[PDB]
Amino acid sequence: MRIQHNIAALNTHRNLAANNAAASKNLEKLSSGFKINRAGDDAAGLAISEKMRGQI
Amino acid sequence: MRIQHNIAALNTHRNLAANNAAASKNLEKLSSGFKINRAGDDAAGLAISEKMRGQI
Amino acid sequence: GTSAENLTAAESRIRDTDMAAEMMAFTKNNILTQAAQSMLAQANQQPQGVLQLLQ
Amino acid sequence: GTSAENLTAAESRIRDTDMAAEMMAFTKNNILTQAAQSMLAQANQQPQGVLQLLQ
Amino acid sequence: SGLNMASKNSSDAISLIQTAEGGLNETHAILQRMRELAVQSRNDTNDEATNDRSN
Repeated sequence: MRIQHNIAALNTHRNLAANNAAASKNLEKLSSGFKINRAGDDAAGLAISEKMRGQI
Repeated sequence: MRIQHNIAALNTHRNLAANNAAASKNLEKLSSGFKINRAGDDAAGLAISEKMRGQI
Repeated sequence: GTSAENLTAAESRIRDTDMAAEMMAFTKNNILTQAAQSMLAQANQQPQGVLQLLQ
Repeated sequence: GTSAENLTAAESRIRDTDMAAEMMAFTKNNILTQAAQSMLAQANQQPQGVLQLLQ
Repeated sequence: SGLNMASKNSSDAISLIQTAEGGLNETHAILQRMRELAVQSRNDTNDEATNDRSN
């Protein structure tokens, strides 16, 4: 309730970690120049891109 | 997680090195005036070019 | 993460103590202790009827 | 290069520490240390019943 | 404690999966290169005699 646990700081830490992760993802997308670097980014579209690259 | 390692900068460094290498290859191709300066560029086509030069 | 934070809040509210309430209670109990000390010091002096006997 | 970056991320998450959480814990422990110091300073003064004896 | 350790374990699993995906990206790349090589080999300009396709 008072000392042993400070829940506001925990919530703030969570949100801070999430924001840092999102900024890191954006940095990856900007440095790479591609919007899809992993399949977790977009599954339907990775396959399409690979087939289109083969066709090109 | 926070300080000792900065993974975004590592990824950015990788991509930067790759882009520099590609630009250097393009500079080589532009200064030389030939598209195939090594056999790694194109194996089937180096031989054809050499035979055609001999025939010419 | 959400569940851990919520259960941490619950466990804190269950087991951890509020400093202000315990401070209040401790000050109250100290004041009562002092009052009882003075009262006992008086009660020990109350039975003095030696002036009945001697003079 | 890809494998080295991924394993570096993994090793960082395993062994390296988050500064914010340890800062939180350190501040908490300092506050608790101060509280215990004050409580001990009080507890040392609590046993004073010399006014029973003298007057 | 279990929830925090499970968060840690989930992050470890994410690291493993990222390793495997990074492994398969180069598979994609060299497969594209192999397809390009086959489409070039497929034409009849190339001679088996003077070792055009064996390269």
